Amino acid sequence: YDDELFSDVQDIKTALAKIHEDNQKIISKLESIPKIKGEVESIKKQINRQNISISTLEGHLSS
Amino acid sequence: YDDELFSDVQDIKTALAKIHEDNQKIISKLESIPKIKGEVESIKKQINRQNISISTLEGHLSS
Amino acid sequence: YDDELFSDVQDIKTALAKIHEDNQKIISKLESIPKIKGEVESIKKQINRQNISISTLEGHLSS
Amino acid sequence: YDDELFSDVQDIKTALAKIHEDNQKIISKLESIPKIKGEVESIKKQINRQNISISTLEGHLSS
Ligand SMILES: [Ca+2]
Ligand SMILES: [Ca+2]
Ligand SMILES: [Ca+2]
Ligand SMILES: [Ca+2]
Repeated sequence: YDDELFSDVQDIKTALAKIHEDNQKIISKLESIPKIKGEVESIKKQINRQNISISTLEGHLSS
Repeated sequence: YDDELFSDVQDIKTALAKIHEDNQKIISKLESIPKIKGEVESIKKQINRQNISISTLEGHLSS
Repeated sequence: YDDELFSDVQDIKTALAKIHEDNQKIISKLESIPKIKGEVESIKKQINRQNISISTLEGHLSS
Repeated sequence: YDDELFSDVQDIKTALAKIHEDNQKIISKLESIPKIKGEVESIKKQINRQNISISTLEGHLSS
């Protein structure tokens, strides 16, 4: 096991450890994606109820 | 093929397998991004129709 | 250069190529993030204009 | 340290450097995810206030 190859293998291991670390940082930042999807689907639902309220107001005014 | 180099190569392979695994976890979490974009574009569309309804209500009231 | 080490180095290269490929797939899926941010900021703007229209309708009714 | 193994180790290092570079590009693209979550939660809040305004307009009209 040559010292230089040993040193380069340790460099490869260090690089791999940094990539793994960065992947978990990525997975953490992706934790709020299902929160956003949920909130967006809730907004859509609230807007639909609102469209109905405005349509009811349109009816009650046309009298 | 030195045992120690063999053992370190297996460590490199294990690290690579974990990164690959984490990439698929990342790709899975990114599956709901086109759902969010679609929903957001739908909200915008519903809001525009709503703005028109409120503008119509403004007209029908000013009579 | 031992055949077995040669074969394992080629395995390492194949694994690396798959990870690189998966990163570009990830970057592609992340292309619609600035579209979503933009649309969301537009919705907020449209909602504010709407809140004003409803407040104007409240005033015109209280007469 | 065989020249061919040396050359392949340098290829492994180059591949690792490209993946690391791509991870930071990924982390950068993920910077606007907490902006989107925040804006979406703000929209929801504005919509709720709006639903109340329309409900108040419904009351003031039914008189
Ligand atoms: Ca070196
Ligand atoms: Ca070891
Ligand atoms: Ca093998
Ligand atoms: Ca080569």
